Amino acid sequence: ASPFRLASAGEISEVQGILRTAGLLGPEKRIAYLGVLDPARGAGSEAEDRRFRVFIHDVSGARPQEVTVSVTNGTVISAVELDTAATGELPVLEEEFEVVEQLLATDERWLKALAARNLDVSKVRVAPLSAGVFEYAEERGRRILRGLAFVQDFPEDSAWAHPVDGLVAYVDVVSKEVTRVIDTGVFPVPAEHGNYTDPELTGPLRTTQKPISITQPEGPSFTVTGGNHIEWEKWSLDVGFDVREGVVLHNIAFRDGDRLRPIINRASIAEMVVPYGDPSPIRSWQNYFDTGEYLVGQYANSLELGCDCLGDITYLSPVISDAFGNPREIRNGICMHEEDWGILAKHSDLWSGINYTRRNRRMVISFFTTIGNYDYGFYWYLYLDGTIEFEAKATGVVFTSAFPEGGSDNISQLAPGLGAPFHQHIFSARLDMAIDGFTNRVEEEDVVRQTMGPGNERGNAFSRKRTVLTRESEAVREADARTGRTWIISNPESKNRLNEPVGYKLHAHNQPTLLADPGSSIARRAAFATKDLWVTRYADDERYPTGDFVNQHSGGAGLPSYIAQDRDIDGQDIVVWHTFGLTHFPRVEDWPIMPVDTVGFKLRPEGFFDRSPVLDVPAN
Amino acid sequence: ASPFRLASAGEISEVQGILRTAGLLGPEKRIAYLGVLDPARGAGSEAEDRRFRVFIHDVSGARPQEVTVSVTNGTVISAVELDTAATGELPVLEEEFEVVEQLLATDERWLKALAARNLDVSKVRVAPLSAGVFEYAEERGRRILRGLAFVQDFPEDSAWAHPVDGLVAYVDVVSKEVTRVIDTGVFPVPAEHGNYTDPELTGPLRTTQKPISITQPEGPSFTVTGGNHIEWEKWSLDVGFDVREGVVLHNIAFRDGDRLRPIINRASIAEMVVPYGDPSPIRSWQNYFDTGEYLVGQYANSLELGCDCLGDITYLSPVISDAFGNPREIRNGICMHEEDWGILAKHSDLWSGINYTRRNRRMVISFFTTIGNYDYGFYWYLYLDGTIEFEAKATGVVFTSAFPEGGSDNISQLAPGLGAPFHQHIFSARLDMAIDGFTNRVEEEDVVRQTMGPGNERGNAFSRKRTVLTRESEAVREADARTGRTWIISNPESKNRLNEPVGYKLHAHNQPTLLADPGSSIARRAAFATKDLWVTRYADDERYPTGDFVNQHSGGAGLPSYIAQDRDIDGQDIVVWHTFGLTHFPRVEDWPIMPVDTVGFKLRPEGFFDRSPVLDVPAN
Ligand SMILES: [Cu+2]
Ligand SMILES: [Cu+2]
Repeated sequence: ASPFRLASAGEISEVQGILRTAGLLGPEKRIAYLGVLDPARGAGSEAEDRRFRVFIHDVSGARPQEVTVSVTNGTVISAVELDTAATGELPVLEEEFEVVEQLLATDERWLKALAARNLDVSKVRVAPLSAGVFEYAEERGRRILRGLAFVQDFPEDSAWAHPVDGLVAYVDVVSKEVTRVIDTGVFPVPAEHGNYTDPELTGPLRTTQKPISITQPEGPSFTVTGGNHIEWEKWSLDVGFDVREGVVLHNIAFRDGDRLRPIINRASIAEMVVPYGDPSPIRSWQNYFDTGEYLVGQYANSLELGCDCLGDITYLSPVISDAFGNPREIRNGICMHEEDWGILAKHSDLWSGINYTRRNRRMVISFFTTIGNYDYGFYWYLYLDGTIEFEAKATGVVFTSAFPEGGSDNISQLAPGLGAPFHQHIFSARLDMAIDGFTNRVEEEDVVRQTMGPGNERGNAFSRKRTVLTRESEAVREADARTGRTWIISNPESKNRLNEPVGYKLHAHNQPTLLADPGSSIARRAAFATKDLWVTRYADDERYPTGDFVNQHSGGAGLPSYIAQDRDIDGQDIVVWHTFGLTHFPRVEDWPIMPVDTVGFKLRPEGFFDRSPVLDVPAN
Repeated sequence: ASPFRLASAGEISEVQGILRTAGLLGPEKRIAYLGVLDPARGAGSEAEDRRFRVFIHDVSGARPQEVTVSVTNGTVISAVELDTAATGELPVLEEEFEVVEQLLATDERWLKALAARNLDVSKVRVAPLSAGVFEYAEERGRRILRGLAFVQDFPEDSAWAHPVDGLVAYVDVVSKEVTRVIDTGVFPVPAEHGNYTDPELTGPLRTTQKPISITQPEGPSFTVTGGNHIEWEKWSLDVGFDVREGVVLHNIAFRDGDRLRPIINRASIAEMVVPYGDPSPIRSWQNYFDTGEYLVGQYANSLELGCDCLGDITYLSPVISDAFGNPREIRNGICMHEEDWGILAKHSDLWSGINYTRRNRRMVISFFTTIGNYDYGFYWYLYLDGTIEFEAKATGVVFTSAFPEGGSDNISQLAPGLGAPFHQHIFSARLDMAIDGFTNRVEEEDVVRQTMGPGNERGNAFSRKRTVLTRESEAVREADARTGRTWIISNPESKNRLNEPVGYKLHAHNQPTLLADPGSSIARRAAFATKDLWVTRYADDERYPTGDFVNQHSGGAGLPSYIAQDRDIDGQDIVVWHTFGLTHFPRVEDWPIMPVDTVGFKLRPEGFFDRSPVLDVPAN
């Protein structure tokens, strides 16, 4: 019944039949993206119209199309041919990955480079990686992948332990031509294995860990209705899933007494870029846009009870489409549970003799994805006190290279002859704000130091200042940890009982932003990553910080072009885009499989409530 | 047996007996501090000689004494008379707090001030606060407390809801004389109650929270031997307790195969300061040195099972001395338990076909203290992967004032007429490092951005730089979040298998440091708080960043005096002092009782191990 329900297998099958009958899904077509569209802005929108947006690829070389379908009326709403040399290529297809290694295996330059290094071609795995846009004019308008080679000594071997440095190949996966094979010189292939389930490497397994039993004897405190609507501890929201973005949170609201108060209309991680900082021509082109180029939702793991998710777990199994329009279920792809979160508030008062302690809890919504060697966990948290928090967890296997004799300023050594180039993992959170409604504004809050003198005779005073961001041209902001800079999203028309506008405060981790030179290709295509905070006026077609078609787009798409419109954002329908990330200089302890490292952000109420919202939590 | 065992009741009783026999603890004497001394540097030393340090106050006004005794030999080792006008007053005694309200209730100036406000003296509570050093010459060499008043409407009322602004009194607690009563004018006393257990303010309690049960059917995975020696998942340490610093960690080591490897010799929170930034003369003197002036261990709570500490809890009950030398047990004052901590490492490999998931856990050592309106939790965490983390949790009731008509730049409004002055909560971590032994050094690590051009033709490279701190004069460092700055403590004489010095990396939160003007009294007394990192050469008498006697002591002791020795710290026995804090602009949601906010730091291995140290964790 809800317009925000998860897509069903039936809806996807109905989309496939509609496209096929319209002549848009023949043998030479592939679906590169399929997803449901959000309802348009309308507080009276009640007529059910489930629409899907589809990117259709053509393997014979015809121009691709963007199609919008109504599953409701069974009609094609629009269909436009795309000029990819202008607006960018479609996302990478899972079936194009295997093609790279197959084509190189019969290419004579590739075989000769392998022969010089005495490598069996049957043992050489190729990582197929996105191409980017650099100085090669012949790749414009063509779908290119670039390949790096790794040796797999046997079928169960971890190939990441054995990079083949000095070698890279470019492949046109449409015409199936190897365009270039570049051999910069022979490097020894590192010999130690990295097999983290080999008893030879692990040693005897620990027998010292005792079980921790987390049970909910009366079931969980949250309810799920209509498939994906959660109610928990005065929170209300809908859990969506998109094949590009992954888990998406809709309609986050909080019941304050007898009022359901909106906070966030839509929350998602709308891009994620992994730029490498090794100047070697073998890797200086390497930049993953995991969300925009690869689609992180389509690689979500099925999550195992007790291993991946511990406690009383409620699962969602979302449906996506395969490349032919068949529905595919990601069984146990989203975990939902609550967990204890320690002390919430505590005071023992000498004067009143009252001793008071209450415990905190958080609601957790999570999924995990695997893109090649990397694995990323996406965690959304809701706390009793109104805090909302996101956390990314990075693990998997680091990407490797040779470690050069004489060292490197841009690569860490992990094992004899084995290196790991420096890189970053940078996320963009898109937060379509709705603090008590859609009339919102953003203020930047800095700490203000004061000088000893008149009115500050003892030199103890300090203060704070707030600056309203009024237009998009002034709403590109950077962090300043030294002055405790935060950002407040308020509703100037909804006041608390002290007649102050209600608000929420964004707390960033203040990690470094994109380190690449400003003139570089990655700084142009990942412009969002150069600044900590962006604010735009809402528009329904401004969805991703990097534009709709990220793969092999020349740059400038997404946020820099949106911001150029210089729209009013002072008491308007606005969207907050927060950049945050990890700068990873790999350490020996990250090898051969990396312990989790985390980064995130959180939002806390700032005069949104008239007093603490957890006074009604029982002692238990 | 172990020289780091907790002080026993018998030892404290013996100190009492020894001081009495020596004529140092007659009826007019009071114990203001009593603590066990750590063994001096020496592998062998005195078989065991348990020594105790005592500060002895005299209630007839005679000069106090610092005394060291050996409980083993039954002897006084040294006893020195203190000139408190020069070196500082002793910490505040618990029995002195009660003096203040009782003395004011008979003072004609105080009664006249309350009569002017139509207040009944029998309902006026006085918060007795540390005095600091300002422009009052008659206070030099006297023990002074300052009092701020709050109305309690009935015996169970929260007095913090009803501050009596415009009024402050100064009291000599030894001669029992009210030195000054200052009245800057009548403010309305805020009328709303702040009683967070009153059903009329909480409303009906929630019935929606279902139980979370956390059990360990085979018991915990750690062992406790010798009363306070912990072994847990390759970690080894001794948990100490001191009445000034609270929980102290000794001898933190990690068993790496055959070898027990030292990491940290002694870890403590060695000072904490809470400065207020309201320039009103009623409060511009307000700064708490909770550790140095009040002794935070003295006010440790007894922690309730299932409420304060949830799960399979092992308790320690430390023993301290009262003001007369009798042992007092802080029952269930320390909780110790292990917690599940989500995913440790995870990878699904396409090429090998192996799926791999491991879970993380942490060991938690915690205590809570209550000082007036404030409650602080101190948590130390040890993780499976070698990470060490500290977290402070701040809750309780915010300190209040009137909210002036027309507003304030230095005070938040919480309720009609009720204000909360801006303030900070700043901690100093003293980390006596011992990375694989005592030969250590600190490097400051910054990210290095690189310009596009020769050798970096695509503008993607970035790097890092490390700067060795070689002398104490250059070891006073500030954060730089923009350049990702961290600090590495390494042992230049212990190399990993890649022939690199083993190390640990300090990750700060990069919160603002002390905001007060550099010429202010608080900036001089809390000089440690103005910089993020200090490194000193180890010395037995350099224990606290503010010095031994903080109460009513001007600047001239502590970290700035230590650093002036300019000693060699490059490959020596060194101590890291890390400043970190919260800057608190109170919000409406902090009233009437504050939900927990947090700050901390962590240390992670950086080439300390030869590979990941958690390959031998089993799959459950
Ligand atoms: Cu990484
Ligand atoms: Cu505070």
